[PDB]
Amino acid sequence: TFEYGDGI
Amino acid sequence: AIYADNSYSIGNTPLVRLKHFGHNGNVVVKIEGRNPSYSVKCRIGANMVWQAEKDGTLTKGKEIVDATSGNTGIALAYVAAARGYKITLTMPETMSLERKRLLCGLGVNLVLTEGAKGMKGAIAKAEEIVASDPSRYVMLKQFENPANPQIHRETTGPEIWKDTDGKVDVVVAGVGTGGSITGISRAIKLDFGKQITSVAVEPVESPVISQTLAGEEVKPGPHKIQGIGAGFIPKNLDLSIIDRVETVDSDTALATARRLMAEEGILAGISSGAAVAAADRLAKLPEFADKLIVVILPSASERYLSTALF
Ligand SMILES: CC(=O)OC[C@H](N)C(=O)O
Repeated sequence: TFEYGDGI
Repeated sequence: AIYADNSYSIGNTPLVRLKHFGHNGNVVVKIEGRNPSYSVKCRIGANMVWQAEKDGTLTKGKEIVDATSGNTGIALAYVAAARGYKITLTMPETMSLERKRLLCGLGVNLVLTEGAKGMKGAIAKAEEIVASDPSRYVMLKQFENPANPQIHRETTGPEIWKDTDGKVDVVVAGVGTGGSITGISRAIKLDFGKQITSVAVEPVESPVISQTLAGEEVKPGPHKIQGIGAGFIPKNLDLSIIDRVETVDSDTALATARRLMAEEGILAGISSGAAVAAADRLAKLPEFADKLIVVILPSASERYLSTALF
């Protein structure tokens, strides 16, 4: 999963 | 003709009409998977480097540094490889594993950390590596670098306008850095002068844009939609040109991607699924029933084999 800027 | 290097081959991606979404083909998709490193990030990966070169901030002997964690890393990697720059990318572990797999093959210096396995630790580490002869490391900062929406304003937008013969009524795009919808909206609204509907898409699990605009408590959260939902309002998102915000859930996004594959024969990613879901919801409103909706498909499903997509 992703949050504060992850996976961009 | 012939491009000097791969970075010059960015863009010019096709528009494909959907048959199982929208209302009588009012939904068309721009397949950004058809790019040199097979995502929308190729454009900004190229242009940020080019601009840093023109500003003199990027020179021979200086090393590239950023955080990305996603496709921006791959784009920057291929551009750095093509134009002769050493590059260090910061990220904990590890989603997704193909993201992690390509970067090593492209010869980027992967510095692996773990705050709680997060971009806080990654960005902190990036800042730290920069703080070591800062005239040797250059951070491109995709979340605030104006070259990011600039390239979208100069290529993606004009491509949409050109290919729709100025008939585009709505642009639907998920928001990660905000660069895509910002650049595109600026191009079509300001440079071409057509009053379209710019639609930002975000995960319902982390709807910080909706919460902000509604003046409610901003509560970011975890989600499975790779590429968007940064959990904050990035500087490269121009709220001023955002006409509408749509929220999509992870499950529906995933299912929509699978549907694109099985029903449209389109190898699209998770965020592509989200964008298409939102666009379909808009498309089946009478208000947009007779309007041309253009939907950005950022990446390709083959970059998600390790994920819950398959
Ligand atoms: C846990 C942490 O540092 O938050 C950052 C977040 N997990 C990310 O990488 O987007």
